[PDB]
Amino acid sequence: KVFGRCELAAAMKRHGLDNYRGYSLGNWVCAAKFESNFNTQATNRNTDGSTDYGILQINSRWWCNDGRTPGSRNLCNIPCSALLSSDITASVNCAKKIVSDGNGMNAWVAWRNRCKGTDVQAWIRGCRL
Repeated sequence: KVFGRCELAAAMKRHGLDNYRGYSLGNWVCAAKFESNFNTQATNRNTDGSTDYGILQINSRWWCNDGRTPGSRNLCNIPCSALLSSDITASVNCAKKIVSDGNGMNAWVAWRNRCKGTDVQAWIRGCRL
C-alpha cells in the first residue's frame, strides 16, 4: 500500500512512535518517505546479499528471515515478507528494536543523510494528529 504523508503520521502515532526513544513523529515520516516513498511493498538488494523490507526498509542480515540471507540473525523474529503487509504493525514493532539497540535512527542511512538536522516537523505540517 502507498501511504499518504498524513495517514502514515496518524498511524505511526497510533502505534507508539511519536517520541519513541526521543525521535519526533516527523523524524519517522521523514525516514520513511526517503527510504520507501511510503510504499510498504518496497524492496532493495544490497551487495552483500541482504534485502531491505517495507516502509522502513528493515534488513535481513539482522532483523528478519527471507530465507536467502546467510549471515542471518532474525532479531525481529519475523519473516521479512511480513514487513511488506499493508498493516505496518510488524515494521513498527521491529523498528522500535532497531532504534533502541544503540545508534538510534542512524541505523537508517537515509534519515542520517537526508532527515537528520532539518526541520522534520515539516512532514507533519497539515496533519490531524
